[PDB]
Amino acid sequence: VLSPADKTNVKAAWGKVGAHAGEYGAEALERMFLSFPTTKTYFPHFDLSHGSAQVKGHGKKVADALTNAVAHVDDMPNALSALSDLHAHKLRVDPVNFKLLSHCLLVTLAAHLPAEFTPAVHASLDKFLASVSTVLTSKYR
Amino acid sequence: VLSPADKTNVKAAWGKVGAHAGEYGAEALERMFLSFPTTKTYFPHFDLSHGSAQVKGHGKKVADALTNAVAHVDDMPNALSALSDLHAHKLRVDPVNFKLLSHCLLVTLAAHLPAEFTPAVHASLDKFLASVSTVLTSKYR
Amino acid sequence: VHLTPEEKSAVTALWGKVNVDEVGGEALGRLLVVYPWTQRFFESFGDLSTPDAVMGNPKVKAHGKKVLGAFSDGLAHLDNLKGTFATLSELHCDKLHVDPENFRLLGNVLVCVLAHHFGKEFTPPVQAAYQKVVAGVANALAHKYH
Amino acid sequence: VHLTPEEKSAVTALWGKVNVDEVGGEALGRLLVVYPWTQRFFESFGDLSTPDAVMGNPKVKAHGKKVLGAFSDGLAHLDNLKGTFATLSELHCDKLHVDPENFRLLGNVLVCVLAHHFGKEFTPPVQAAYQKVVAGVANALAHKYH
Ligand code: HEM
Ligand code: HEM
Ligand code: HNI
Ligand code: HNI
Repeated sequence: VLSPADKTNVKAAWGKVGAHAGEYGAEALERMFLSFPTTKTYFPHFDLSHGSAQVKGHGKKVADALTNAVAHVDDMPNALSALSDLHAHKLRVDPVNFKLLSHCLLVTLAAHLPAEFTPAVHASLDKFLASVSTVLTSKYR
Repeated sequence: VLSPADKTNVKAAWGKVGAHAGEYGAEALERMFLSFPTTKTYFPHFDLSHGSAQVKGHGKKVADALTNAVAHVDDMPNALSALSDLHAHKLRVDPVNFKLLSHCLLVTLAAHLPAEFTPAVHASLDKFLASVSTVLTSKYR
Repeated sequence: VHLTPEEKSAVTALWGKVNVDEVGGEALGRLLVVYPWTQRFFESFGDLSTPDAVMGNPKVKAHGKKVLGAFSDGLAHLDNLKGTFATLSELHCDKLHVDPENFRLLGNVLVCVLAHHFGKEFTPPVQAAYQKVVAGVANALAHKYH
Repeated sequence: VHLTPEEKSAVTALWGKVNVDEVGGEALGRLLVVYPWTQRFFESFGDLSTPDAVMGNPKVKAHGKKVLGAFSDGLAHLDNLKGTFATLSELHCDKLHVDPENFRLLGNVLVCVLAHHFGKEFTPPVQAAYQKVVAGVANALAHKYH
């Protein structure tokens, strides 16, 4: 469960990300595809090379979903309901992969938020991404 | 989420186990220690010799907790509240190990329930043990 | 992994009693029922709507037999699983786009199917040896991913 | 596990800029803050009740130096990580009773600390190389468990 401090930390950090959310989303995906090649099995129709327009576009979508989750941090199961349906029933991404994207998102944030990424904020962001991941895999079976 | 069909399958299967639960708990622990030796890092204070009375006693406690969870399958967070506190704040077993014990419990049930361990019941039991694991790790951070 | 002479003996001894056809079909079928997202690779197999439809599906059974047959051949290469499964590793990565996590799921289901069939004969030490094998095969099949 | 010569050179180049003592204390501290159940091994270290209590804990800092010191020495032996870390693997299993999952968590935190420190210099290709390294080190430390 996200604590009051967690939610304060997540909102502050994502607020600092600001207009860069889409950029950071694309970067996190690139980091994931390079660091964890098995995740590429879910994107065989994508151009996954550096500078990919498809990755850039997807990055925006992922970022937008996270921004919405932050806006509805006390009701994420319902805010992310359609997205959870999509992953559970159509895309059918194995649940183990959500930790991989979450880690790459953390690394991206760490690389861009020197002052903001304190150990406490680090902890809160990790919990937040784990919670988003839990919601996105909640309808798999 | 455990479906009404899941709950029916779990209650029926555990009913068949009956008074053998304690025994099966000890067997599942033995299977876990042998198949996944890293789990022994949580029991250096135990006698792990063959037929260990200490392991048998612990298997009984684990089994009893599962029996209680089945009896309260509609409200497992509350039924397992004290146990969740214990694992989160004292024992502090890494969450990855709960999947290992769950698998060994499944294997134990499979070996003792030839008629009952249908694919559907297999699926329901796996969901149930995952749900128990989720509750037991819910207060870790 | 690395099996001891005693574990290698236990593995081979039990495998000599295995109906690969039945166990293969059961294992793949239960994979698709217990972890239904794994059905994503098998749209061409037809009806997978219910557990009974999955378990009785002719293509599921065929394809379970083929998979466990290759698994069986691998048991003659216990000290070089990576070498023997190198070709199939590349195939599953580049041609089939199969997340290697699926290999691990199938391994766990296979252990359940063996326990279900053999009962008390599937002792904790025998299970432990087979856990080493299914882990080794999964790791071998994942090894050439890129 | 293994890296391309381009990746080995990238790892070595970045590490030359790393203050191992400081990064070690930071990594161990963040491990205990982000995954607080890992505090179970360090009851004798005193106050671990708040993030600041953890990060500035003198014993946490001292141990972080020791741990990353051994990590750093191992970077000279990327072709033989299992051999390099064999005695530490045995020690963490037999004497310290440390679940090897902790090594994987530390690796993840270390990658975050490097990203935090180096910023844009910690490029996705450089991260990928270090992911190979921390996975290899965690696997090596896990290898002699029994
Ligand atoms: C925090 C975690 C994640 C979030 C917030 C997220 C969000 C999204 C969103 C918003 C979409 C587009 C939905 C639409 O177009 O209607 C999407 C699609 C998709 N996602 Fe996820 N996702 C996450 C994790 C993952 C992971 C870990 C994988 C695989 C490794 C994955 C694989 C896919 C794929 C394959 C698509 C379809 C892309 C396409 O065909 O264009 N997702 N995701
Ligand atoms: C379904 C999963 C689990 C259940 C139902 C369960 C249940 C229990 C119960 C009932 C107790 C005794 C509580 C008491 O005496 O007050 C206990 C203690 C303990 N559990 Fe868990 N447990 C589970 C998972 C695990 C796992 C996966 C591990 C480690 C691999 C673990 C490690 C321990 C340890 C070390 C103790 C203390 C034993 C002692 O010192 O006597 N548990 N657990
Ligand atoms: C995701 C599910 C999945 C799993 C867990 C899995 C696990 C395994 C394992 C693990 C023991 C082995 C030994 C194995 C071996 C094989 N697989 Ni897998 N495979 C899987 C999905 C496939 C698919 C999909 C095909 C192609 C089937 C087809 O229709 O062509 C396949 C095809 C094969 C073939 C046929 C190759 C050829 O055409 O030459 C072999 C052999 N395999 N597979
Ligand atoms: C979360 C727990 C944990 C982790 C992740 C971890 C990860 C690592 C890694 C990973 C890169 C390395 C190289 C490493 C190296 C070392 N550890 Ni670890 N250790 C851990 C828990 C310990 C503990 C506990 C000790 C004993 C500390 C003490 O109190 O003396 C220890 C002691 C050591 C020592 C000193 C050995 C001795 O006393 O003879 C070295 C060297 N280590 N540790």
